[PDB]
This record gives sequence, structure tokens and C-alpha cells, in this order.
Amino acid sequence: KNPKSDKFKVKRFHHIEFWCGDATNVARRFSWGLGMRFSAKSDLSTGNMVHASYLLTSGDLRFLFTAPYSPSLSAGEIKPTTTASIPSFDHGSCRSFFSSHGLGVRAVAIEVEDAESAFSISVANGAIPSSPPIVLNEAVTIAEVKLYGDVVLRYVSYKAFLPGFERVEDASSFPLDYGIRRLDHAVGNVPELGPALTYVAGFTGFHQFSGLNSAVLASNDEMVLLPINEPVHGTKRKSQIQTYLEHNEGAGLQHLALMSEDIFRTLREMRKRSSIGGFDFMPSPPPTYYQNLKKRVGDVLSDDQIKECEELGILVDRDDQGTLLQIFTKPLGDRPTIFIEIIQRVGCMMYQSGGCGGFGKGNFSELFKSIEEYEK
Amino acid sequence: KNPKSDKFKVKRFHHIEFWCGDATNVARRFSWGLGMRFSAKSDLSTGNMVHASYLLTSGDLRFLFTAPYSPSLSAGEIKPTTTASIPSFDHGSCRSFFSSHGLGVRAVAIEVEDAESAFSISVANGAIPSSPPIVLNEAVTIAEVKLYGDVVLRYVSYKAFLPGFERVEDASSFPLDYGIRRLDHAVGNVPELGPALTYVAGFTGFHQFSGLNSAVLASNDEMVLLPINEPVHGTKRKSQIQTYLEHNEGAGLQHLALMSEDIFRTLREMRKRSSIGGFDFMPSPPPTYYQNLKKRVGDVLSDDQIKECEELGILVDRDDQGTLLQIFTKPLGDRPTIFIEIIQRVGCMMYQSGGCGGFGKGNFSELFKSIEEYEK
Ligand SMILES: CCCOc1nc2c(C)c(C(=O)C3=C(O)CCCC3=O)ccc2n(C)c1=O
Ligand SMILES: CCCOc1nc2c(C)c(C(=O)C3=C(O)CCCC3=O)ccc2n(C)c1=O
Ligand SMILES: [Co+2]
Ligand SMILES: [Co+2]
Repeated sequence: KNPKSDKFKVKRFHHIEFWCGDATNVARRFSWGLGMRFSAKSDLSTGNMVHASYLLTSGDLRFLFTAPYSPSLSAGEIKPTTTASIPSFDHGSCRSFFSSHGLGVRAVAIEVEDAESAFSISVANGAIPSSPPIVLNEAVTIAEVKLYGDVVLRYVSYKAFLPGFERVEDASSFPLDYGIRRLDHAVGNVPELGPALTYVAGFTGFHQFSGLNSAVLASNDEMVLLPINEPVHGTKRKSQIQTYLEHNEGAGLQHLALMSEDIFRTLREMRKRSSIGGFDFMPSPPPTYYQNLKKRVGDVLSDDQIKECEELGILVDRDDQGTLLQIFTKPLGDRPTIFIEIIQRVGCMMYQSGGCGGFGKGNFSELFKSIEEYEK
Repeated sequence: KNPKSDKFKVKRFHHIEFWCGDATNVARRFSWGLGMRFSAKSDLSTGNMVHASYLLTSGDLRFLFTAPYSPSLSAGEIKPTTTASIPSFDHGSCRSFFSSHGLGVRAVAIEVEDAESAFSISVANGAIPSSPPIVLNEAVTIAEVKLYGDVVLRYVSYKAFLPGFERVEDASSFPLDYGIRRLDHAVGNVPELGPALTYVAGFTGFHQFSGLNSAVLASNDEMVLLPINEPVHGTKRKSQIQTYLEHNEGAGLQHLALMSEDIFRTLREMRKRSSIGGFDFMPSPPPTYYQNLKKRVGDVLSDDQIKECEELGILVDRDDQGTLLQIFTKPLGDRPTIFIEIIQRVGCMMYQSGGCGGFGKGNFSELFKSIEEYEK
């Protein structure tokens, strides 16, 4: 059931912003590893004396990488006179975030009908304010509230990327594309699920859609999906959620799930590049798992299509309404914290409805069971 | 003339260590951009709870990328019980370096006959101690003295990479190679050249080999070359050296010159990758400059060879004894601070003697003059 209880009008995921120590090297790594094009910049060359911000795009997916310059470059500035293109940016908050957590997501940004009203309604409904609504060039409004840990939910609304950003010139934007098209969901880890759910669901009106307890929060059309995990203690293998919290110094964003229009092509392109600057993938399931695939999704995937999943290490799950293919990268940076999921959903055609096929929770049982059989 | 006045026995450049915020993303970018293989690691997987260090190699060139983990992971440790593989590492110094300067070189490491004696003699001769000699696994000795700004000169000596580092497994080490073979020289920028020269020459015994004043310090066989620049003020175009100091928050390493066994192949491979994760190059000189090449180095480079320089944007200079080909990357990171030079030297065969052909100071005049002609 879906009560459609959003307290303000939400459209779609807009962008994800990483807070980095050096935005250049992270953006170039990600661009090559994921096949995203350099689309926009705000930095010294565009008159920004405060922060370096570089935007990568693939389809509707927008990754923003931001790092601070020396505060000395903007010491004369005040907020009314700032050359920063993102008014919420603060040297101290950025350095403190990155020092405490390492490389990771600062902002999950959603496009809303009216960022000012979204901020007002959120805070009136218990959201902790982070950056008040600011109108950029009489064209765009941006506001931020706290989401979990040091991650903010960022609202952007447009009258008609951001003012102050420049479109990068052609020689600098090579048209990489491995098939990734949009952000499917963004998942946080917290020490206690209950209070985090009540806080976020409380100010948004989003409704509810081993080693972990989890629940998914969703907007009215369920195209904005924000799962949250908590650890399950006392268990045999130490909870991966608890390991995240220890190495991240507390709550934060665990994984971004990126939808591909062709997960076979995406994974072929990404795996070709894993050892030459790209991203590594988690270990593949045993051949047991892909033998059992015929019995699970035989009417969905060809024998050749299922063999392709096994070559690429793709996981497949299925619920009442649809089928999802999925795979997970190793952590994106030094710490075992944030990672990426590549996903493609089959079914639920009306457009495809958000969340079609679930989030892969059935693959816990299939993996354990397939692992048991391989040992034989 | 060469007085051969080294106060201790120096062999060769050993490695360059970058202090990063995230060593993973910088190392992967550099590996792809420069064609260096992943050779060794010290991190959580090898029992290092303190820092992540990843070593890239190309020929004899060794690039080390290091970042701190959360101090919380090693809070119980003391220096006698540390799991760090580099005993000079300190969470606070690393965070402070990176926060103040951004991505850059912390250590220029040279291999010496006896790091303990090198440290003792250096400090006895005015060097500012940074990390005392420490013997690793009864096999390697490491010590550090201050060089300029927050950059240290690191001494390593071997009895027979470092203890505590693991050789990376084969699936993780793709054998990239674009022809780079060793570090030719490493250059610092300081506000005042005189006192920096007197300090470094004072404790090493190294001898002396627009917009800047510069001088090169050299070991006995002149295979360790450490130039130092200072700005020239009052001039028309603002000094690039002064711009470095402003954006770097003071003195530090300006550029690493990497010798290639085939600069044509290196530059073809690097330029192919500039816009897909690699490094960008400075703007090429006008076709004027390459027309004048025939009159300058005609007896050295074929017409086809000189046309190849023009396709790749290679600079060529020549002194009494040899010829050098050279080109400069744009800055390696967000700030206009550190960059890389690719170099190949022709001549001075006895082996090739260090510094053959100079450092390209003649190309200032040729560029200005060639620029004047292009405007015509
Ligand atoms: C071992 C089972 C399959 O392998 C894995 N699957 C994972 C999945 C399926 C997710 C995930 O995407 C997800 C949930 O699990 C529910 C909340 C919404 C959501 O996005 C996250 C991490 C996973 N890890 C680490 C695995 O090792
Ligand atoms: C404009 C003239 C050629 O273009 C350039 N040449 C450069 C050279 C030749 C060097 C350099 O390598 C060097 C010296 O100049 C003397 C001290 C030892 C040394 O290593 C450094 C920077 C340069 N930049 C920025 C240029 O734009
Ligand atoms: Co997921
Ligand atoms: Co040079």
C-alpha cells in the first residue's frame, strides 16, 4: 500500500555530491571507472575562490565532486560577497567531514517543486536545518536539512546545473558512456534504525516501501528511494553495517545504486577497467548460484542471458512483481565504507514503476544456500 | 666543476611519497595516467591500522600514495606497538599537511649507504631533524630531515620496498608501461632561494650544478638533482613561483621530472588518456618554434623526429654537452601547485651522465621569440 503522504512535492533524484580532499583526482578516477562525462565545473577558472566542484554525468545521473581551496584565497569574502557557487559550502565543515569520514557523500539532492517550501515544511515537521533556502541568480533555489550522520538531504528547485557552473569545453569532455542512466536508490547506515526512520519519515512524509535490519523510505511515486540499515549484533560473522560505522566514524551513506539500461554492457565496460584505474567488484557467487538460476528466473532470462550473468558475476533476484539484476563494487576509497551497486530492473510496466523487483534481499538466502551446495 | 663534496654516500632517487586524503583514488588516477603498475601495498589488508599506502612503479620510478585511516582504529597503539609500516607517519601531521597544501609530495626519498650515518651527519651539519633513524625488520633503516616547507628528505638504506609492505597479487597488478623509467629531478619552490640553498647544500654537501631565480643542487655523481626556485617580483606577468606559494600556502615541491626511455611513446600514451582519467598537458608552443627547431637541433633530430615533437608538443633544448626533450603537464590536482615534467636526454655517454643537456632554461628565450614571430 502507498498512502502518498509526501508533505511536499518531490520529483526525482537530482545529484549526489562527494566531499573530497582533491576533487580532480576523484572525479577523473570515477569518470573513467564508471563511464561518466565531464559536464560542468566551478573552480578557479570560473572565478570560484572557495571550492573546486566538478560535475560528471551519465544519462540522468549527476555526480558532483567538491574540495576546498586554501581559505586564504577567499579570506576577504563574506557570505554576501562569496565567490562560492554552492552557498552551503563551508571550508571547516568540508575539512572536518573529510578528516572524520574520508571520501564520501555529503549531499543526497532531490529536485522538488519549491525548495523554500520544502525546507519550511521539513523543518516545521522536525527536520534539523542545515542550510537555509538561497536563491541563485533568481533562477534556482537550494536548501539543506540533516538526513543522517553528516549527510544532508539537499532540495533544489528551478524556475524554468547551477548558476556559477560552466559547461566544460569539448576537448575536455570525452563522451564516455557505459550505459548508466540514473540513480535508483541511496542507502544510509545508522546505529539505530527506528529513530532514523521516524526522523526522516517524520519530516518528509515518505512511506515505508544477515547482519542488518533495513527499511526503505519512498516518495509518492516511489522514484525517490532512501533505504536505511542498522546492524544486527551478537551474530557469528561481524555485521558489515557495524564495520562501516567503525571505519566511517559513525552514520553515513553506505551505497549508491546506479540503474543501467544494459547491465551486461555496463559490467563488461567496468570490469575491463577495474585494474587500470576503475572499480573492483565483490567476489562472484559460486557456479552453484548460476546453476540454480534456471529454476528461479528461467522464464525471464535466456540460457545465454544467464550465462552472461555468470561471466560478469551478476546477481539476480525476483519478487511478486519484477526481477532485478545487481552487483556490488568493492569500496570506492581507502576505507571499507561507501560502495556502488549497479542495477537493472525487469517488469512493472505501466514507464517502469520505482523499486520494481525489490532490493535483492532474497539473494542472502540463495547465496548461503548456493554456498552450502558448492562445498558439497 | 664538481668538488664531489657529499658529506655522506648517496646512491639514487628511491621514491616519492604523496600525502593524500584518499590514497586509493589518487593512486588509480596516476597509475592510468602515467602507466605505472601497482606493485606493493600496506593497508588494512596487511594489518596496517594506521595508514593506507600504495606503491606504483614504472622502471625505477617509485610513487607512494599514503592517507590516514581514522585514528580510532589504532587508538590503543603506541609507537613501540604501532602497526604502521612507515614509522615517521603521524595522523596529525598528514591531516595538517593535506589540509594546508592539498595533494602534494611529503617525502623525496634517496637511497643512501647508511641512513643512520646520513641522518647523524646531516643534523650535525645543520639539518632540522624530522624523524630519527628507525630500523625496520633488522633489514632497512629510514630517517627524515626537513628539506623545504613541509617536505622532508627521506634516507633509506638496505642491508642486502619496505618491511610490512606486501607484493600485490597478479589480478590486481595490470602491467601498464608508457616508457617512464626513473626520476630525473625534483624541484622545490621557496620564497627565498639563498637561505634554502645554504641550508640544503650545508647539510648534504651537494654542489651547485622569466619570473624565477633557480639553482640546482647535485650529489657527487650528479644523479640526485634537487633544483630550488624563488620568485622574481616586480615583473609584468605575475611570477608562477609566487602563484604556487600563494595557492600552496608556502614552500613545497613544484615539479617531478620523469625520465622516459622513449618520450615519443610516453607522450602518445599519456595524451591518448588525458580526457579519460589521465593528465592534461600545458599548451603547445606555436608552429614557429618547431620551424626554428631545424636551425637548433637539426644534426640531432630527423625531420620526421622533429615533426613528431610538434605533433606531441615536445620542447627541445640543448647546451654544451647534450640535448633534452621535455614537456609539462597541467597541475596534478585541484590547486595550481605541483605538476609533472616528462624528459629524455640525448648525449653525454661515458652510461649517461646526470643532467645531460641542462633543464631547459634556453626554452624561455626560444618560446618568447617564437611567440613574437607567430604574431608576425
Ligand atoms: C548477500 C546478499 C546479496 O549480496 C549483497 N547484497 C547487498 C544488497 C542487495 C544491498 C542492497 O542493495 C539493499 C538491501 O539489502 C536492502 C535495503 C535496500 C538495498 O539497497 C546492500 C548490500 C549488499 N551486500 C553488501 C551484499 O553483499
Ligand atoms: C617557458 C620555458 C619552457 O617552458 C617551461 N619550462 C619549465 C621548465 C624547463 C622547468 C624546469 O624544468 C627547470 C628549470 O626551468 C630550471 C630549474 C631546474 C628545472 O627543472 C620548470 C617549469 C617550466 N615551466 C613552468 C615552463 O613553462
Ligand atoms: Co541496494
Ligand atoms: Co625540470
